[PDB]
Amino acid sequence: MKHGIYYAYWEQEWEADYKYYIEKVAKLGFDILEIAASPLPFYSDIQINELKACAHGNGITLTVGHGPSAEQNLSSPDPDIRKNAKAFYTDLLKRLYKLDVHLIGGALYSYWPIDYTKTIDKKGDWERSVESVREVAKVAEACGVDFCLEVLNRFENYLINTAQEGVDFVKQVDHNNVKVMLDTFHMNIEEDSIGGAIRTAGSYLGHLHTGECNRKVPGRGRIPWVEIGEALADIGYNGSVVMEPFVRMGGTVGSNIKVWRDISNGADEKMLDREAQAALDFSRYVLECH
Amino acid sequence: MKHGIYYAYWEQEWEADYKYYIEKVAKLGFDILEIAASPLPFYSDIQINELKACAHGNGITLTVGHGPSAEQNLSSPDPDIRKNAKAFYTDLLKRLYKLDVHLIGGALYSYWPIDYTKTIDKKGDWERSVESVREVAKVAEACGVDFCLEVLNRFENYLINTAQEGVDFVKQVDHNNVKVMLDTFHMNIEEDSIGGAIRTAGSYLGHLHTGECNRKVPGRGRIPWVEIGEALADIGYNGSVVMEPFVRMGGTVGSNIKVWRDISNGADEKMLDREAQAALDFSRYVLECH
Amino acid sequence: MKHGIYYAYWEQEWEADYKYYIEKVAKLGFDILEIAASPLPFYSDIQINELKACAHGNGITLTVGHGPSAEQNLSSPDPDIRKNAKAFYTDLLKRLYKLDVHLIGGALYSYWPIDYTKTIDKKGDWERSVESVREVAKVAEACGVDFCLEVLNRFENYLINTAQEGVDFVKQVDHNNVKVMLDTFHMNIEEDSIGGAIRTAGSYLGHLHTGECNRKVPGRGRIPWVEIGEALADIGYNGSVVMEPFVRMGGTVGSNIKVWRDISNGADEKMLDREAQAALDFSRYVLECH
Amino acid sequence: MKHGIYYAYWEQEWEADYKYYIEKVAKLGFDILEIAASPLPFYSDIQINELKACAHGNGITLTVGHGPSAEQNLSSPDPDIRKNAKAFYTDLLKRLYKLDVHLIGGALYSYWPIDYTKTIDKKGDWERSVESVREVAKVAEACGVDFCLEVLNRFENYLINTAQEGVDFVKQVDHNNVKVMLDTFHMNIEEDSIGGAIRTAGSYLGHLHTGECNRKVPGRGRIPWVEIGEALADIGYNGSVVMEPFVRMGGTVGSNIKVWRDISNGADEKMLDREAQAALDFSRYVLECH
Ligand SMILES: [Mn+2]
Ligand SMILES: [Mn+2]
Ligand SMILES: [Mn+2]
Ligand SMILES: [Mn+2]
Repeated sequence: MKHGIYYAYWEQEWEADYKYYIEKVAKLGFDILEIAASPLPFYSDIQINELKACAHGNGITLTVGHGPSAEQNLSSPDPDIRKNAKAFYTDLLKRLYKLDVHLIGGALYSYWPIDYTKTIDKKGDWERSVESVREVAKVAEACGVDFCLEVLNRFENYLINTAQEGVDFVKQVDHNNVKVMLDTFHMNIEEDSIGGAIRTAGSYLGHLHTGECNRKVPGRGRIPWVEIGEALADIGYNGSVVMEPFVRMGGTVGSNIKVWRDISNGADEKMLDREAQAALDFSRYVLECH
Repeated sequence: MKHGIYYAYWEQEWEADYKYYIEKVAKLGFDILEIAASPLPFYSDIQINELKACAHGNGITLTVGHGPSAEQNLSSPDPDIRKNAKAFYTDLLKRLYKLDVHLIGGALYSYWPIDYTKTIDKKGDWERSVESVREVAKVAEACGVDFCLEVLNRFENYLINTAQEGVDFVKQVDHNNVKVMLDTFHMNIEEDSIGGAIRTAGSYLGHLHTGECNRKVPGRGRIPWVEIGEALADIGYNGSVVMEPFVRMGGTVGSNIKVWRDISNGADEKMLDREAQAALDFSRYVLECH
Repeated sequence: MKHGIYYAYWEQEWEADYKYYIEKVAKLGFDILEIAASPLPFYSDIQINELKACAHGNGITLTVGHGPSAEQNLSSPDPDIRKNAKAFYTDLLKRLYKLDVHLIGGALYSYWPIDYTKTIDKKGDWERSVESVREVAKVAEACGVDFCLEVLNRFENYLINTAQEGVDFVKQVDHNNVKVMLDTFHMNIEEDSIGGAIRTAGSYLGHLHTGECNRKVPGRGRIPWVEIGEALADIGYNGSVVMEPFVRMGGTVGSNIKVWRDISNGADEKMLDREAQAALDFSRYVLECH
Repeated sequence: MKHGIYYAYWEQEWEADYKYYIEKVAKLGFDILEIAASPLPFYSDIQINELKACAHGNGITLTVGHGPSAEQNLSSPDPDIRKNAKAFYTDLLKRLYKLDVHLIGGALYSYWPIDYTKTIDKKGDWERSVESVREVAKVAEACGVDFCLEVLNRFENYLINTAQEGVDFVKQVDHNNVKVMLDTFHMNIEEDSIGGAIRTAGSYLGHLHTGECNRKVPGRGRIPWVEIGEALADIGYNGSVVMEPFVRMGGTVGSNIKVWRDISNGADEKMLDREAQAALDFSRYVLECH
C-alpha cells in the first residue's frame, strides 16, 4: 500500500512550491505527495516537466486534489458553465498526463465550497453531473487518470454524502476511470458503519483520505483505524492512502477548512514534520495487510 | 436522570402544535419535550397558560432550543443588533418564566444558521458576546432559567467548537445561570475525547443533546454511549438528556439540518414513535448510574 | 432473531426448577430459556413431558448447554471413556427428542472444566474428537438436534480457541447438524476482530452466547454490540442469541465461572429480573438486522 | 515515559541469556528489558555485577517479573510457607538492590500458576497476604524497590481481579513501596472500563503491562490504546510501560500462557524483532502527551 500526505498540512493557501514538499515528504519516508490542481493551469510545459523530474528524482508519486469553483461545476443547470467546466477538466487532465499523475480526487461531480443559500435541485444536479462526468471520464481514460469522486459530509455538499450514494453515482456513470473516494473525516459524520462504508464501496474504492475526527494526523483520535485496515483487506484494496490533516488557522485553507482554534497546539514546521512521520509509521503499521 | 426529545424529530418546520407532541411524548414515556423558542414571543398569555397546563397535566417538563436570527446576534459589532438581541432574550426569558420553563439552549452567544461568507472576527465577537451574555444572564437568573451555550461543529459556528472553548467562555461570563451545553453530534466532529470533553465541561455542563453521528436516534450508530454514561457519572451530572434526531428530508428543518437523503428509510409517524421509544429505553439503560 | 437467557444467571448450581424460569423469562419477554443438561438424565418420561408442556404453553423454546465431565470426554485417548461418552450423548439426545429440544451447545468436542495439569496432546485429541463428534452427530441428526461446538478462551480449553479453529473442526467433522457456537465473552479474549470472527464463522454459526467482558448482562460494558449486529446481518444469521450473564458468587456455578467478587452489586431477584429485561430490550434493539 | 518488553516474547522457558536481550532491545530502541526473577537466586555476586554492567553499558533499565511458586505464597495459611516466602523475597530484594533494579511485579500477594482444584479461602488468604506483603514492603523500602501487585483475570487468580480490588489491597497494606500493577490483557477481561480502571488505580499505579486481547504486540487488535493514553495523562502516570506479548507455542512459557495455536503466524526472530519495534513506535506515539 502507498502512503501520502496533502501538502496543505504545511500551507495556508491552495498553492505552494511543490518541489519543496516533494523533497520534505521523501525525507519523512512518504510514497506520495498530494498537490492542489488550481496552480497547474498557470504552469508552463517547462514548469510541468521540472515538477515531474523533481517527483521522479525523489522517488515520489504525485496525486491531485481539486475543489472546483462554481465556474467548473459539471452539475450546473447553465449549459455554458457545464461547457467551460468540461474544457477546464480536459486541459487539467492533459496537464496531469504531462505530470505523470494517474489520480485526481475531490468533489469533481459538483463544486467546493458550495453556496448553500441557493435553491437545491439534488435530482437535477445529480442527472446533469452523471452525464457530464461520463463525458469527462473519456478524457480521463485517454490521459491515464482515475477520476475519484469524494464522498463529503452534508455541510460541504448535498449530492453524495455516503459510500452507498457514491457507489450509486459511479454505477450510473458506468465508466472504469470513475471511482468512489472515501475520507475518514467525512465518513465519521455521515456513515452508520466505517467498515460497512468501505465494504459498500468495495471494487469502486479508488482513493482513501485519512485524518482524525477534527482533521488531526491519524493515530491519537477516535477514528477506528483497525476497523479500516480490516475493511480495506476485506475488499482487497489495491490503491493509495493519503492523510489530509489540517491543524493551522489562517489564510484560504484555515477559512475553507474552518480551523477556528490552534489544533496544532503551537507546532512549528519541525513539530508538524515529526507528527506527520509518526502518523505515517502508525498508518503503515495499523492499515496494511489484515 | 430525566430524558427528553426535540419535537422537530417529527416536523419539517421550526414550530408545531406543541400540545400534540406533549401528549405523544408522555405516552412514549419521555420526561421532557424540547420545543423551538421561535413561536413563543407571539403567544398570548392564554396560549402560554394552555401550553403550561398541558405540560403539567401530562407530567412533561418543557425545555427550549433556539437558533438565533442575525438580528438576535449578541456577538454583533452593530450596537442596534445587540440592543434588539438583548430585548428579544429579555422578553423571551419573561415568557419562559410564565411557561414554567427553566432551561434554554443553543448558539445563544451568536446566531444560527450563520452567513460564513462574511469576514470572521472571532476575538471581537467573543469579547462582545461574553459581555452581552453576562447582561442577559441577570434576566435569566430573575426568570429562573439556565442559559445553556451549545458547543457546535466548525461548519455551523466559529466561536465555540470544543468543550474547552465552552468552559473558557462560561468562566469569562462568570454567572451561575450560564452553562455549557454539549451535543454528541457536535462532539463527534471536534473532540479528541468524548468522555474527556464531558469531564472538561464538568460542573459547567447544564444540558446534553444526543443523536448518532448522522443524527439518527441513539443506539445503532458509532457514538460511544457507554463512555458518555461513564463520564456523566464521573462528573456527577444532575441535568437532563434530550435526544435531537433528524431523519427527514424537506422543509426548513430538512434544509437547515442538511438532510439530503431519506435517513428515516421511509418511516411513517408510527415507525418514528417506536424508534424514539426504543432509543429512550436504550438511553435510560446505557447512560444512567455508571 | 429469537432471544434467550441461561437459567444459571439466577442459580448457583447446574440444576433448578426450569418451570420456574420458563414462567419468569416468558413474563420478562424472552423467546428462549437455556437449561443445563446435567439433571436431564434423571428426569422420568412424565417429568420430560411436564417440562416440554410448560415451555410450549408459555411460548418458550428450550435450548440446552452442557459442560461434559471427564467421563463424557469424546476426545479421550481411553477408548472406554469414548464408548461411555457416546452412550451418555445417545441417551441425552433421545431425552432432548422427548423434550422437543433441537439445540445443544458447549465444549461437546471435549469436557469442561478441564484438568490443565495433564500433559496436553492437542493433535491426538483433535483427531479422536472429529471422529467421535461425527458419530454422535448422526444420533443428534436422527433426534432433530443441532450439535453446537462452543469456541472457548485458552483458560477453559486448548482444542478450539478461535472462530477459525471452530470452522476448521466443523469442516473436518463434515456433518450438516454440527455447527460453530461463538460467545462474546470467549471472542473478547482470543479474537483479533469480533465482526471478523462472526464473518469467519459465516454459514457454520449455529448459536451465539452473549455477555459483557466480565459476564455482566449485555449493554453497559465494552463488547462491540453494534459491530456484532452488523456482522450477524453480513452472514444472514438465522439462529438465536442467548445471554449467559454470571454476576453472583457461591456454589458450583460461582466456582466454575470463577466469580470471586459480587459483580451483581448486591442485586436481589427483582433487580436481576429488571437488568435481564433491560439487556433483552438492548439486545433486540442493537443486534437486529442492519 | 519509559517503554520496555519482556524477554519471554522471544523464549519458551522462564530463563535465557538476559545480556543477549539487553543488546537486542537496545538495538530496537527500548528503554527497558523486563526479566524473570526465577534464575536471579542462582546468580553469584560476579554474575549480578556482569548483568548490571551489560544493562548500564547498553543504556537499558532492568525491571523484574515473578510468578511465585506454591512455597513462595505470602497468602498461605501454612506459617512455614509464609516464613519461606518472606526469606525468598528478602534474598531476591537484596539481589535486586545489587542489580540496580527498582521495580518487581507479578502475583506477589499470592502464587502463579495456582492450583484451582483446592478449596478457596479468599477472605483468609487476603488477610494473611496483606500482613505478609506489609513485612516484605519494609525490605523493599530498604532495597529501593517498588513492589508491584499485578491485577489478574479470574482464570489465573481469585484474590485481585479488578483495579478497585488492587487499590483496596494496596491501601490496606498502607506502605509507599507497594503499588498496583495493571495489564491490558487482564483489564480486557475483568474491567467495566479500561480508562476507569486506570483512573481508579491513580497514584497507586506503579507499573503497566501492555498486549492485545490475545497477547499479540500492541496496535493491531481491539485494546483501546488512545483511551489508555488519555487515562495515563489524567493520573499523570510517572511509571514505565512494558509490553508482554506471547505469540509462540511450546515449552513452559507456551504451556503457562496457554498458547495452543501459532499466534505468531510463522514469525522467525527477525520478524518478532520488527513487530516489537513497530509496537514500540506505536506505543510511544499513542500512549504519551494527552
Ligand atoms: Mn478529503
Ligand atoms: Mn443540538
Ligand atoms: Mn458460553
Ligand atoms: Mn502481565
